[PDB]
Amino acid sequence: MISSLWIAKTGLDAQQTNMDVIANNLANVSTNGFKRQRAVFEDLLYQTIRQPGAQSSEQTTLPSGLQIGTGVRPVATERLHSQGNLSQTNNSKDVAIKGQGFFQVMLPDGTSAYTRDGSFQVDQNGQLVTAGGFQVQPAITIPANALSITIGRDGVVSVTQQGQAAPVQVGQLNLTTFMNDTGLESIGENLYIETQSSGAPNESTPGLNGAGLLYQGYVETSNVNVAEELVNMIQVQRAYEINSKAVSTTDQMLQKLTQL
Amino acid sequence: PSGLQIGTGVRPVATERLHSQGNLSQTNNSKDVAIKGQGFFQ
Amino acid sequence: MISSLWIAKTGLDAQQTNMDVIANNLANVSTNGFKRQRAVFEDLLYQTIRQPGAQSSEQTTLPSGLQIGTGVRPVATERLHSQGNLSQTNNSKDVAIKGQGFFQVMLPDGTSAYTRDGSFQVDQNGQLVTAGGFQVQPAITIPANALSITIGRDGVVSVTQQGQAAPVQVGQLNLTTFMNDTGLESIGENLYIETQSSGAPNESTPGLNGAGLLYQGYVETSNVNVAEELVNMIQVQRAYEINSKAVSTTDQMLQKLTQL
Amino acid sequence: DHAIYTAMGAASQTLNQQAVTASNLANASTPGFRAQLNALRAVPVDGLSLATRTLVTASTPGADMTPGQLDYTSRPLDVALQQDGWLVVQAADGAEGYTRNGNIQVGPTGQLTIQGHPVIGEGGPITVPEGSEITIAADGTISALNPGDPPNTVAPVGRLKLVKAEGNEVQRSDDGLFRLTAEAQAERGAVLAADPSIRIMSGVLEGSNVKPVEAMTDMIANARRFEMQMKVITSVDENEGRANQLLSM
Repeated sequence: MISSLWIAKTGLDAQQTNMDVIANNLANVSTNGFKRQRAVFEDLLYQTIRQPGAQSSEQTTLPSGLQIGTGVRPVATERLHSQGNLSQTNNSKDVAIKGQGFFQVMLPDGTSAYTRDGSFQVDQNGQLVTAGGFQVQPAITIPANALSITIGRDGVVSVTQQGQAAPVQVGQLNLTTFMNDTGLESIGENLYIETQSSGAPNESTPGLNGAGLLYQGYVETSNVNVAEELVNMIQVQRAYEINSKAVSTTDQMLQKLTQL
Repeated sequence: PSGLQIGTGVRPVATERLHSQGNLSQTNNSKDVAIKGQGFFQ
Repeated sequence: MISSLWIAKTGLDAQQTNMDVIANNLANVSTNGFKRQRAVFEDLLYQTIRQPGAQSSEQTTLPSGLQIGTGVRPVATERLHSQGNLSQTNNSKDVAIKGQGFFQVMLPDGTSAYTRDGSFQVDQNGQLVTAGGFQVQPAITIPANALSITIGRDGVVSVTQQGQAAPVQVGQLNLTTFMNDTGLESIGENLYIETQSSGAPNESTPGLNGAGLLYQGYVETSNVNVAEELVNMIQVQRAYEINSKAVSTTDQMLQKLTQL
Repeated sequence: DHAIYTAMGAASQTLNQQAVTASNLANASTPGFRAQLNALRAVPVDGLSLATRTLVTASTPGADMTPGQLDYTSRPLDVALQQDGWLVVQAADGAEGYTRNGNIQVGPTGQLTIQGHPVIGEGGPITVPEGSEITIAADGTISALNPGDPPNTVAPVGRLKLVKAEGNEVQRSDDGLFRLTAEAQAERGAVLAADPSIRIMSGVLEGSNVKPVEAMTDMIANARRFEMQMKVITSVDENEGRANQLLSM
């Protein structure tokens, strides 16, 4: 098969991948802490056919050589870590983050993931969990009869008991920051796992060593700019139509070749 | 003229705060204070 | 490729350039001091093919020769320099211009740019800047602890100090005028640079030698007429469709020609 | 009879043009992509009598150095060059390639890497402290503020070198990176100067300058030319076949 057909095919696949990215990005409005995802493409190695000659410069001459090239392979889907807006849930166990940082979470298989999501609850045993039962680390266990919970601006979580005029300090909810936040491996369920492209996680108390602060009762919103997505949808649709035209033109030329 | 221009975009450069004097509202609270003129509480 | 195809594609190029001009001119409403752009097109040379014969005047004879001509190259993008409306910003360090004139600004590389924009500030050393820190020549250094800043109608800028009953004159803010305002080469960041089509800059205090006065606390708004842009947009879309019809008609002519 | 070869040439070479357009056209929405414009060269066949034939060899004279149009992303370290500007990047083999892709990235260990094979500025590859929080200025200086330090500690950590070169004095090098043409090397030398007049537009990216209008008629004319070549080939072979009856009997 000739190069034109497959080059236009990879153009069509790239536009399809961009549309997949946009559709996922648009479905995840109203997903707390979600980060918009941007597809980044790249060209492929150019097959040179005839090297250019020398510019003799005696007369103005066209510098004609020949390289054809191919392909628009998707090279990345970056994650734009900009701070999203906050929404008031009035929910005491909810929490949002001020600046860089993630919550460390123990997965059932034993590894530690990380989430920018604050819709916490408590299991039947009192441990902090994340809408899916993932324990938050280090484990924070609430007594049975707490009148109220308070998570301060640096994660010092405390409860009030009937009778004590003092909120016994029950735990610390510390953060974790990464050297390259964008490199995280999003495994779904609003959790990322650290990889070689992100570096080892650096754990610290909120507000110290570059980690953000904590806002109790508020949850972070998805930072998806729907105007960007709509205009990108128009772009993707028209680029798809253009590449479809390219495929059609090449196919018609091949038909004319094979008639004789 | 040795060329024309097309240009693009309207990128935002700044959000400047207006540091003027606001009105004063009476709170009848002994502790509360307000500032005439410029200055900040550390 | 026959001449009809390339001529119609010059037409489509021209409509695309006109749409780019309209879109830029449109997006820059709420840009201070912005001057609307108008795309001016010009026809390309006509190739005489068969010179007209002799009009013997014995009868009414059609004067038929044959010259075809080609193309619609864009010849200019005129900057319509007119006094835009004023909007009150209530900022003391802000100023608009009553009539022609440009504030001179020292670019990072050393040359001088010129801006019709009063979104001024003060950096850490008291120097006037232009929303991005470019110093306004000649430098005006506001004292440290001024009670208030005043910029008069002729640029005489003074500050009120604690105790003295006199507005000590701290600087002069003089304007620059050109003999051809339209010829300034726009570079972005609301900046124009002088070129051979504008002549040397002539420096002067406001209100003297044709420079316009200064109005403190107000910003000049863009002189973009959005109704004009909408009507131009309708015209551009229709002309684009007509040219596409020209391309399509020529293409089906060619299809039939190459059938046999 | 040899006419068919010339016609074949045209047909074959037209397909090459198609190929170029396709690669030129799939690469819309590829950041900073430079459209590879193409032309057809007549090739006379100077010979011993009656110079009548010419071939149609396909060629790519260069790239279209027309600045693509900008997308505002507000990302702190997405860079857009002014016209005729280039970011210098340490290529795979190791040499200063030139790109218009300002989609800069930081690794965990602080390597500024426009898509990897990192960026070159004022020295070797630019390195920044790991807690970067990079900001890029208008003339190329790069400042870094560690997240947990007072903001009056944004001392500049590097400079991003930029180079002026366009069109006739730049050619693609079998990667997305451009180099000098070796005709612009007994000139402004092997490694160019920083040209401290090329400006940076921060928070804004540049898209490809793939003009859909000229590509669409590129393809229309290509198809029409191809099937004209097929008609010539058909007539030539039918001529030869009906001719072959001379020699028999």
